[PDB]
Amino acid sequence: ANDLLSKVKKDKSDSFGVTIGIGPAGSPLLVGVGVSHSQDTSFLNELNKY
Amino acid sequence: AVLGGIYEYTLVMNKEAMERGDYTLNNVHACAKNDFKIGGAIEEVYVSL
Repeated sequence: ANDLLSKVKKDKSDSFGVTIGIGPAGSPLLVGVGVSHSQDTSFLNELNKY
Repeated sequence: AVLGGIYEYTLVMNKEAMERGDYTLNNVHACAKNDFKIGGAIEEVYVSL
C-alpha cells in the first residue's frame, strides 16, 4: 500500500495609495487628490494519491 | 528389515508488517503598512503632502 497527499496554498495582498494636494496662490485655493489601491491573491492546490 | 510406518507433518509460517507515516505543515504570513501625511499653511502659502 502507498499513500501520498500534497496540498499547497499561497496568499498575497498589496494596498497602497498616495494623496498629495498643494495649491499656492495669492487668492484662497484648494487642491485635493485621492488615490487608493487594493490587491488580493489566493491560490490553493491539493493532491491525493493512494 | 523393520516393518511399520512413518508419519511426518510440518507447518512453517511467518509474518512481517511495516508502516510509516509523515505529515508536515508550515504557514508564514506577513503584513506591513506605513502611512504618513504632512501639512503646512502660513500667509500666504499652503502645502499638504
